[PDB]
Amino acid sequence: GCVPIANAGDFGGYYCPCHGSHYDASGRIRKGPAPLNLEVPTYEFTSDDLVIVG
Amino acid sequence: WLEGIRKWYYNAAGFNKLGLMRDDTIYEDDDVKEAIRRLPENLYNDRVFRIKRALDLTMRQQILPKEQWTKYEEDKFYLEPYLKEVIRERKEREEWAK
Amino acid sequence: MLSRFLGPRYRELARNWIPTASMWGAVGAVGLVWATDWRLILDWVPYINGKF
Amino acid sequence: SHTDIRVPDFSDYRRAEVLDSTKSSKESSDAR
Amino acid sequence: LVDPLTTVREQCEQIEKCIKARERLELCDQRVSSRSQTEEDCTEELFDFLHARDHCVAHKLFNSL
Amino acid sequence: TLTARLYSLLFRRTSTFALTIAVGALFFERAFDQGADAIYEHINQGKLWKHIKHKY
Amino acid sequence: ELHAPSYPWSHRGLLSSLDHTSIRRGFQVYKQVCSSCHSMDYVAYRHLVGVCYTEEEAKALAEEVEVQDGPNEDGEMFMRPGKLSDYFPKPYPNPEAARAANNGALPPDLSYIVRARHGGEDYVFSLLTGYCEPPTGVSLREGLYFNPYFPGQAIAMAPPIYNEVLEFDDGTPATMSQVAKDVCTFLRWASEPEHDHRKRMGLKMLMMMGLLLPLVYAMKRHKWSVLKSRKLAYRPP
Amino acid sequence: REFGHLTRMRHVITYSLSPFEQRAFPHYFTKGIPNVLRRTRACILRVAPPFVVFYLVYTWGTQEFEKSKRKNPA
Amino acid sequence: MTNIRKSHPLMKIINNAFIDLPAPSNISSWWNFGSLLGICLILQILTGLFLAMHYTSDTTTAFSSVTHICRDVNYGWVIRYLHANGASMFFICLFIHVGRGLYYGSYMFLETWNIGVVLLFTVMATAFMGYVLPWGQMSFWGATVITNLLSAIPYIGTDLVEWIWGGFSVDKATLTRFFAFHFILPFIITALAAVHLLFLHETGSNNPTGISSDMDKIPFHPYYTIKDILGALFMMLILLILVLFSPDLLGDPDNYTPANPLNTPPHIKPEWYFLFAYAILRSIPNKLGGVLALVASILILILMPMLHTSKQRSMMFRPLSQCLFWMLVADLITLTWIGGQPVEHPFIIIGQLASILYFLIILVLMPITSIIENNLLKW
Amino acid sequence: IWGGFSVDKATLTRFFAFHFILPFIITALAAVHLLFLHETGSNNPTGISSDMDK
Amino acid sequence: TSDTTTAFSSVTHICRDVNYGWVIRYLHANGASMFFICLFIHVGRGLYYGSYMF
Ligand code: HEM
Ligand code: HEM
Ligand code: HEM
Repeated sequence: GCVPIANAGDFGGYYCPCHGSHYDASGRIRKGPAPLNLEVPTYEFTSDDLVIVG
Repeated sequence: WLEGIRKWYYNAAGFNKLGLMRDDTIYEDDDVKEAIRRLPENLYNDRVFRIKRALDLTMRQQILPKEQWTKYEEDKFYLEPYLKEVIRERKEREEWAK
Repeated sequence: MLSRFLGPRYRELARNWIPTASMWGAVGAVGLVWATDWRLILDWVPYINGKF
Repeated sequence: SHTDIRVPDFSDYRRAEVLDSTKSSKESSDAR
Repeated sequence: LVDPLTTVREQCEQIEKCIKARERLELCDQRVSSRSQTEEDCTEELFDFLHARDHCVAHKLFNSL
Repeated sequence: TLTARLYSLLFRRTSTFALTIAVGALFFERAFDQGADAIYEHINQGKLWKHIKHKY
Repeated sequence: ELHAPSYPWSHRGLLSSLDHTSIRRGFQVYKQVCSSCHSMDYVAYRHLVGVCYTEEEAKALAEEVEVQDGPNEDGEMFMRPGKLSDYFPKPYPNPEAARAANNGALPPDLSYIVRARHGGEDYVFSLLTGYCEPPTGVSLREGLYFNPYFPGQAIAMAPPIYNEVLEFDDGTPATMSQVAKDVCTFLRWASEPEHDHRKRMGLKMLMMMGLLLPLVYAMKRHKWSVLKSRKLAYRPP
Repeated sequence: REFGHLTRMRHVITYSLSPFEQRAFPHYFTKGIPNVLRRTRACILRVAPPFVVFYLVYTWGTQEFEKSKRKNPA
Repeated sequence: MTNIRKSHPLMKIINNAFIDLPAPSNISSWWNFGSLLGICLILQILTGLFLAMHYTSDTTTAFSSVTHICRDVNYGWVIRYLHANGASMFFICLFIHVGRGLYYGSYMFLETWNIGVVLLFTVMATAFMGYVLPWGQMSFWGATVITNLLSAIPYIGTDLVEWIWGGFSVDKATLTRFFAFHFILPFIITALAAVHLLFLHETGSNNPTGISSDMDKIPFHPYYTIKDILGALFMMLILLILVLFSPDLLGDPDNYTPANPLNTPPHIKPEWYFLFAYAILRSIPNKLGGVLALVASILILILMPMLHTSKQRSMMFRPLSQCLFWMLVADLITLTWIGGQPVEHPFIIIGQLASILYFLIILVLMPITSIIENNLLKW
Repeated sequence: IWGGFSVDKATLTRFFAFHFILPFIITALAAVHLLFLHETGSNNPTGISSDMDK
Repeated sequence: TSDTTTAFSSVTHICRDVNYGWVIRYLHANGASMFFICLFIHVGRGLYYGSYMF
């Protein structure tokens, strides 16, 4: 729960302030053992309008 | 050499410390049961008392004195021929069943 | 369970019970298909596929 | 041959109240 | 007001485990500051020093509290 | 002996054996709790609420 | 990974109870330092009676707070003085306001904080007393503080305790380590409020086992002596 | 399977004492301690070596794992 | 006239099961753990039912209901931690009981051995579903990992995992149905234990010598009722030491944190009595191969009678197979330790060698070594 | 039995627990019931023993 | 769920949202009544034919 800086980012779009696991636009861990980046779930990617996601 | 390895394993198995013979310890399946049923009465009675005595010993968590331990050269394989015959009869019935 | 059951009489027993066994296997297959409404298979049955 | 049968000595296991063969064991029975 | 923990920490820092770890830490501090851009960090060295100091301090602190 | 007397008076009959056990259970609960509690409050003397309540 | 040392707590021993005066001073620390950002959802005022406060003292402590009370005849919610049956006040209406007030971090509930951490009150004591400067090569974002005992060694809580952070009613200097020890004792009670009873029951159980196990062993061996002294003879024809 | 019809047994005599005639812990130490030591020598080389191997493997794995979290100068 | 103990239809069954049952006169303390198991079962039914008098299986109240049980219910902390450490004692007794069966060849009782395998699986399912009920972090995420393991199953994995969940993830429906299954399952376990004893009494108990003991049977009642009572008192001592002196020894602090589906714990381990299997599954890189190994590590108990290649039943007179048995116990201990550890160097290669060794012992080394022992005895 | 001063939360949860467990006790009692019945077999509408016509 | 804030709601949820939940609910409710109908007829039979002599 070391909440990132949502929608900003020192590197990209977010960044892990508590840890070093900063985030890019693809919300990628920059440096840290967090087992993955921000989870990218099942969605209907065709457009930000037309995403069922779930 | 296997007098060595075999006598060593006989000592290390330690049923001789209970006064047991090797054939006293065979797992009793059906073939072994028939082998025991065919045993002559004196052999059957000796086997039953040896087994009862060893059960009593292990109930007290005890072993016999070393002078009473089954010596390896005197372990009599009293049940081998009876078992061999029972097994041969079973093999005969199965070779027929084919 | 290795070769006591390996013989001429046992191959005859196998052949005798193979049609019954295969019929029972078809029974199991049809029952499993019908119980689960397995469309994968059931989409092929002419009139039954109307349910889908 | 049944007269050849003797009970083994149980002295090692006996309570001290009954170690003597020459004594009534009733005189300790209640205590035991 | 003075805190027990300060004086206990100094006394326990006078421990040779602490004395060795402190200059290991100060050689890390002399490197990482000399090198202009690195990934180290002297957290491991400080962790050794603090492990030693805090073992001694946990032995002696509650007596004055 | 004492144990002969105890057996003759209280143990021989099962009803009297049981009555002795019941009375003994009552008195044992009382004495054992008293002793165990005193031990626990001596080990933890001054630390418990009871020891310090009388200041508040 | 900097693991906490083992401190010689008064309650560490097997039959050793908590010191209840430290529990009382630790409630004063929680209720004057921690509570502004931490909740204790599962501890109510009534729980402190017979432990570190009398019922009158605890009723006045509940009176010191205002708690929201349910709908009126008109259907409005109102504020009333607290009661013994009331649980400890929550500093934030929801987790999101808690995170908003604390730079994105939600400060945890402390009812189980000692139980929910590896190392327990040792960890909490070392965390509260362990704020140092960041080492060479370590840089933390603003609003983060280096603590070697916190996983990652970057904690969103500023050092809460310091010398004379509060005043103690019994007059103890409120040195930082004293305040930490008191609050850690209180947190141990808040996680496990059966600790003293559990250990008194353990003492009784150990005594009862030390009596019964020899006695049941004697019963087993009295019945078994028939088999264990038994003699066997073989008299074949 | 009930008592009275389990096996045929012959020529076996058993002698037993009342539990009220004998003790429940006779020679409990003077004989029990040598028996425990005998029963320990009898099995110790069959039981112990696997647990020695586990101790060594556990010790090595733990110290090695902790030797990987250490900074290697680089 | 009759003895109603022998003539009365109910008392006749009781008499033949625990009073006039002929039992071997030499069965050791290791034969106590049957009666411990049935006692543990009863204890789990007793405390759990009293927990179920206060517990609620809604995810908004489950963790709170348990805190209420331990904080405000009279002696509810006693009942709660008696239940948790009684689950741990159940598994200790089960492992010792199965180890005794392996060592002494008790698996040659086919029906009661196979029913025992069924019982092992059902106790495991009950304990697993019970541990989710407090709805702590470990409850939630252990349920998450263990249930999503079942997605490895070909063609029906996702459908069956979602059906078990009753939804897209582990959630409210899963917790409520896990409470229902956790309630019902121990009574099915009771029925299976009764069937188990019915199959055992067909032959009676095996003994440490592995030799049939019918010439030296003693009545169950005076001897093994008192011996089983002493064993039960010793078991109670250990259980109460756990409950009253280290309630949290065998548990995990993260289950004192309410379940957070957003945050996952740094370590997600089962309980200790699952770690040996969790190691084996984690040793295999393939998801489905890992699940198959985690299932085979307990299904392999069904193979022991077919793997028996010794002329003797028990291990009492076979030093080499005793060596292999203690290696097997050591390998299970190292699998438990590995399963309690992260998946990183060196625990990965250690877990792999241990997982290989477990199967290599049971399936290969033990049979070949029994054959070698057979020839050393010249049969 | 209430667990309190009236019928309330404690009563409801304990009633759920007792209601869950009791039918299994009923199952065991029905098994004992049938065990006792089979000692004689069934009665019949005439009330006369029917061993000659089983 | 046996909490007093959710029991009525949980039953409503069973009858409105659980797939075939109203079937199971009202099957249970009327199977209790069928159980008592059968029990009363069973005991009446016992009284009428003297089955209590067992
Ligand atoms: C629900 C849990 C279980 C209970 C209550 C239970 C109960 C019992 C009891 C009371 C006995 C007789 C006493 C004894 O010899 O220990 C027994 C024997 C046995 N049990 Fe279990 N058991 C359980 C689980 C298992 C398991 C998991 C296995 C192994 C797969 C198993 C296999 C056996 C065997 C083989 C015997 C006979 C042992 C022998 O006589 O040598 N049981 N069981
Ligand atoms: C086979 C026997 C049983 C086993 C092995 C078992 C196991 C467990 C375990 C491990 C837990 C989690 C304990 C914890 O919080 O750490 C648990 C919880 C629970 N069990 Fe069981 N259980 C059994 C029987 C029962 C029965 C029969 C009931 C109901 C009558 C029950 C009711 C509960 C309840 C209500 C909880 C939640 C309360 C709690 O977490 O302590 N259990 N069980
Ligand atoms: C749990 C509910 C019950 C079940 C499952 C049950 C089951 C049975 C069954 C299967 C039979 C044999 C078939 C028959 O004659 O009906 C039977 C017979 C009998 N039941 Fe019940 N029963 C129950 C309740 C009762 C009740 C409430 C009584 C009255 C006190 C009772 C007394 C009898 C009697 C006397 C017989 C023998 C009737 C005869 O043969 O004439 N049972 N029961």
